Amino acid sequence: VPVALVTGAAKRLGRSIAEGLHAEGYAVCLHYHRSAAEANALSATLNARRPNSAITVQADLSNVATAPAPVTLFTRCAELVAACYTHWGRCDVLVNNASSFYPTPLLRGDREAMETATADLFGSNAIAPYFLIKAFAHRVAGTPAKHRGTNYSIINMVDAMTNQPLLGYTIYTMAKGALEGLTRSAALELAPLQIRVNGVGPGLSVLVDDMPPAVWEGHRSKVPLYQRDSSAAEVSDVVIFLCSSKAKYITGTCVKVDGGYSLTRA
Amino acid sequence: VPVALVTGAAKRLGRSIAEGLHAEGYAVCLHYHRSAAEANALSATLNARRPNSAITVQADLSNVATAAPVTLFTRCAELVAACYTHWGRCDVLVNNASSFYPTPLLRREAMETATADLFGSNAIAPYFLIKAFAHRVAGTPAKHRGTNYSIINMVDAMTNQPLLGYTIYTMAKGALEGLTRSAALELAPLQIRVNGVGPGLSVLVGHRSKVPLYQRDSSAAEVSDVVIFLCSSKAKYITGTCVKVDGGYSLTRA
Amino acid sequence: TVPVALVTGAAKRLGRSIAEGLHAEGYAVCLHYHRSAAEANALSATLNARRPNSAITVQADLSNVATAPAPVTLFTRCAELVAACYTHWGRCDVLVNNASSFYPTPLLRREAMETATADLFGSNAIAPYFLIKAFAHRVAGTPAKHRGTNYSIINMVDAMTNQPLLGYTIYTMAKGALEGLTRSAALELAPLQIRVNGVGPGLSVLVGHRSKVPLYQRDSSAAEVSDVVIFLCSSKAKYITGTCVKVDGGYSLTRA
Amino acid sequence: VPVALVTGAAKRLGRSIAEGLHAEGYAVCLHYHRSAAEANALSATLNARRPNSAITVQADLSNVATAPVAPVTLFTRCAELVAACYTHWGRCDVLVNNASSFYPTPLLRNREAMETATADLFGSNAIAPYFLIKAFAHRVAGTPAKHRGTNYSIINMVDAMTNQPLLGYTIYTMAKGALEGLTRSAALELAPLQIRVNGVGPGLSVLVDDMPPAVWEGHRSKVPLYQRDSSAAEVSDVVIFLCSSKAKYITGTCVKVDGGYSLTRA
Ligand SMILES: NC(=O)C1=CN([C@@H]2O[C@H](COP(=O)(O)OP(=O)(O)OC[C@H]3O[C@@H](n4cnc5c(N)ncnc54)[C@H](OP(=O)(O)O)[C@@H]3O)[C@@H](O)[C@H]2O)C=CC1
Ligand SMILES: NC(=O)C1=CN([C@@H]2O[C@H](COP(=O)(O)OP(=O)(O)OC[C@H]3O[C@@H](n4cnc5c(N)ncnc54)[C@H](OP(=O)(O)O)[C@@H]3O)[C@@H](O)[C@H]2O)C=CC1
Ligand SMILES: NC(=O)C1=CN([C@@H]2O[C@H](COP(=O)(O)OP(=O)(O)OC[C@H]3O[C@@H](n4cnc5c(N)ncnc54)[C@H](OP(=O)(O)O)[C@@H]3O)[C@@H](O)[C@H]2O)C=CC1
Ligand SMILES: NC(=O)C1=CN([C@@H]2O[C@H](COP(=O)(O)OP(=O)(O)OC[C@H]3O[C@@H](n4cnc5c(N)ncnc54)[C@H](OP(=O)(O)O)[C@@H]3O)[C@@H](O)[C@H]2O)C=CC1
Ligand SMILES: COc1cc(Cc2cnc(N)nc2N)cc(OC)c1OC
Ligand SMILES: COc1cc(Cc2cnc(N)nc2N)cc(OC)c1OC
Repeated sequence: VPVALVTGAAKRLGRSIAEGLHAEGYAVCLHYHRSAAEANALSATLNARRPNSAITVQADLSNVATAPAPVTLFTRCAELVAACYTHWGRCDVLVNNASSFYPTPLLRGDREAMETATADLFGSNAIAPYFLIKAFAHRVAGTPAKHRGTNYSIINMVDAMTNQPLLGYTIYTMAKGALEGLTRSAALELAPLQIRVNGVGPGLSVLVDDMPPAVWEGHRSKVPLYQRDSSAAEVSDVVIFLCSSKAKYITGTCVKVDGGYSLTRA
Repeated sequence: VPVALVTGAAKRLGRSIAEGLHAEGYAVCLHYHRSAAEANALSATLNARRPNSAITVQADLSNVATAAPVTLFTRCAELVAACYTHWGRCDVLVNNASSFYPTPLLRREAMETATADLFGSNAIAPYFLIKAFAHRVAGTPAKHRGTNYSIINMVDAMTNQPLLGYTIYTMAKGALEGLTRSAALELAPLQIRVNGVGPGLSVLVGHRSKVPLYQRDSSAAEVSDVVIFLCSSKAKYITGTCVKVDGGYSLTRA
Repeated sequence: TVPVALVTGAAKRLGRSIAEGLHAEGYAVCLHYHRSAAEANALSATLNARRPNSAITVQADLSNVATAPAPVTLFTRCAELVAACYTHWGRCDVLVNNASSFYPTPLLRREAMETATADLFGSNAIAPYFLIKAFAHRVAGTPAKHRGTNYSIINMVDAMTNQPLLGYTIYTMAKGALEGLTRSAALELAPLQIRVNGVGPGLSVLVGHRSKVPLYQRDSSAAEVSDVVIFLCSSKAKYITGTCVKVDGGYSLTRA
Repeated sequence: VPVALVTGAAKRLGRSIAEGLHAEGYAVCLHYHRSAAEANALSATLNARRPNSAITVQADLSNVATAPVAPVTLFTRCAELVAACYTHWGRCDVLVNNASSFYPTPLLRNREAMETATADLFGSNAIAPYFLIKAFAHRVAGTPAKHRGTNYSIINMVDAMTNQPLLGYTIYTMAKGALEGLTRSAALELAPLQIRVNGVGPGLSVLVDDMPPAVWEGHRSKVPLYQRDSSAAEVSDVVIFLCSSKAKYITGTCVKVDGGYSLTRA
């Protein structure tokens, strides 16, 4: 029974990914930060379909120390991987999906929305993924060859549109650039242990409708294929395929799931 | 029952792709140039597992006239037509056929045939085939159209790090990548997806020890399986992108 | 010592600004043209007036077709272009593949399909290939002691081809081939110290669309592009090779 | 008389860049961290060539708070660097993010180390550049249009080889990917103020030889053009050109100065 750890698994794409892996027979460690209710509701459904196929772990992946001596981001990340080994004795798949997304304009007490944004955006999107990968790799390396899984796979959720940045989202964009970098570096270094590291880059998926309907139809109509944002499955299915043994030769690459959005120009 | 046209389907990757699509329920038009025996043997196997699930069509995809003189465009249209004539539809196109040999820049008509052969098979033919494919979908009344039109271009994961002496081939692959993006954008309104699959080193005829993952060339399946997935309805949101199937080779340096 | 530059499609717009730019650096210039005979000759006169014997003009169709005398092939025509530089000045230091046909070839909605393909693919890709091969043979054939010290080939590419212009498939394909040529030629010709780079304009000297460019909200001047070509040719850029420089004012960073 | 701020200007490429800009008529603020002697020696030479054409500011660009005389954050330290240009000369026209730590952070084959490394590598190569750009931009924005310079230019020192990562240098590679991201995001957002943001990516320049001669030669004989590492001028001259008014249409692009190294494969 293979195990998958999905960060930010409570809802939207993270939920669809977790559900997708679960349908392939995976036991799933659903990580969450604030969405406790939703995470627990998802665990219940999965555990109902298949007894002992889901657990829930809470963690702030922001680059800050947590409350008692203080706990570092690294420790918190190691604990996430450990929870998989403690409960099921293994961890075969890692999906770095958790991600903060809000503006940090280069143009205009207060240093709160200053230092906290950097650590939140950079930690969730890049530093935490880094530590999680190290921890994941360490556990594989420590396992005697005779007891290793046969299909280790790490998926990093990136962004198909960062080459054409969203105005005002500099740190987020910077953070995603770092994640792409991690994908290539990790793929190369972990190749001898047969651990594949790839990336999935959504364009517009399950677009949040907290705006005037027309403005919302304005965004989705810019996508050349279907003139709409994608469903969560349209993205999660790709993540699932990259984790399958049929994709065992793919590593170090980023797959755009954007319906041709990146091919547009103003 | 959906139809797939695979150029250069007789052996190696082309064969594995055809076999892969066939296992998903597709009727397959196996294209070939010189490999007549191999192509016919493959059709027999597929037709034996499922009656009327395979045919074979011969064509030179080089940018020249043949058999008054028949142009490359006509030959390409005939390939697509053969699918409509036999089965009444064509849902998938896989531009896999490709010549691959050196054209050194440093030491007559031997290059004249090389240019048209390498550029035709790898880029010009694919262009005409897509055009023919798109014309046929457009001409079909909306109510009768298939629900999963997909075109796959076989590109190269290593062309950003060129193989010494293979300029025309490398140029041709660059054109094919360009075709993938342009076609994806123009055919989007008809729900025709256009993507690319880029192998690194697959089923070699030394250097394979330098592939970071497994330290070997890939099997044909390790590549064909990706082409199959991109054709599945699960991948319906993917278009205009190239997927590397190279085991991390493109991440290396000298 | 006066170095020589061959600039294809040098009669007007960017090609002319490139030729003028190289000429102001002391280069003797071979202005190639196809149909623009009058402009090419007027440009030669100006350059030859400023500096005697610093310009010549040569005519050639760079389309992938055979012309009548055994028909003259595109390769031969390209070799002749490079030869004209050696015949007149005894050297060829810089090659700028600038000539380019640009019109739609829609996928949706006969003689023109065959002539469009060879015209767009030849001018934008096959001619540049043959020209580079011819340029390289001549350098290779020249005894080491006699070789120039700054061999540079510039390919005019396109900053926006990753975000294709709707309906321009063959042109877009041709530019992709040219980028491929830039990398392949840079690698193979490195032992001979011949550098091969690319310059990719976005919107330059156009004949509401330009208001979409992030920088200045306008199309560029010819100089704003040619000056980059000139710098990449300078000895100060002797370590750059196999790279494409976008000169687009951030246009490629936009999205619909 | 235009002003240029060059971080990590004390030696090698940073020096060559400062010297390059100085020869074009620029007044130069030379930043340094631990190379005080070399920085002061460089200031002396430049000031001897042209009185009052050079100053020096010390700063740790690592993502950590320092000890004042309430700690001082990285952001404040960055604002102070830009401020020093305005205080001394009343202007700042060019910013060159050159300062950079570069050492291994392995994923495998293995505390205080895995803490300070992250902030040092990520701060110097990405977080500091972000804050510096932000500070530079408010400064231009706060200047009345009539008093603005006519050629604002920011150059970020990136890496031509990060798409083919150096084994074991994950954080560094991740940091460079963030920097590329910053170059595109800033270019787009600062375009209305006519501030250009570009990248220059060296391959092998002035290679360190703390290794056997053969190993050093090996690395050098892999560069296709000349079979050698570049001189500092071969790189700095490109930075200087991108800053010239002749390059006023270039923005958001990265220029490789690698002699074809990125075109190679194993
Ligand atoms: N959807 C889209 O249009 C696009 C998505 N992507 C990428 O795809 C992935 C998934 O997309 P989507 O579903 O929209 O993502 P969401 O924006 O919904 O965020 C996913 C989860 O990340 C968690 N999270 C946020 N910050 C932190 C943090 N500080 N520490 C720990 N967890 C945190 C949250 O969990 P919780 O609720 O428990 O707090 C949140 O539900 C993301 O990585 C995103 O970057 C990229 C481009 C476009
Ligand atoms: N295998 C690899 O390591 C790599 C492969 N690729 C790409 O993957 C694809 C498949 O790879 P692979 O199986 O090795 O390909 P092959 O080299 O075996 O060629 C495929 C087929 O193309 C057909 N073909 C060649 N020239 C022509 C022509 N002038 N007109 C019509 N058909 C022609 C041949 O068919 P016939 O026998 O009937 O004449 C041949 O069997 C190719 O497109 C290739 O470019 C890219 C990088 C690496
Ligand atoms: N300007 C722009 O906005 C952009 C330009 N570019 C590229 O920059 C380069 C220069 O741009 P621009 O000045 O606008 O180019 P032009 O469109 O003005 O064309 C340049 C010249 O190419 C020559 N030419 C065209 N077809 C042929 C052919 N069949 N055989 C021989 N010569 C031919 C013509 O010469 P003649 O008059 O003598 O017949 C023409 O004057 C081109 O390569 C273009 O692709 C790329 C993106 C944008
Ligand atoms: N040289 C090469 O082969 C390559 C260089 N590059 C990039 O080019 C740029 C310049 O190259 P190079 O001259 O080799 O750079 P160096 O390795 O010599 O470093 C440049 C300077 O950065 C400063 N620095 C390092 N860490 C910090 C920090 N924590 N806070 C403040 N300053 C710091 C140091 O200044 P001080 O001495 O005062 O402490 C150092 O002298 C760099 O950004 C590098 O990443 C990229 C690829 C290859
Ligand atoms: C194209 O414009 C927008 C696109 C998106 C999509 C998006 C992009 N990235 C991430 N991480 N999440 C998203 N929802 C989100 C937006 O903001 C809600 C946009 O408007 C500024
Ligand atoms: C290819 O291997 C190496 C390459 C480099 C180049 C290099 C790469 N990045 C930076 N910032 N500086 C450099 N000198 C530097 C090295 O030294 C640590 C290498 O290891 C021997």
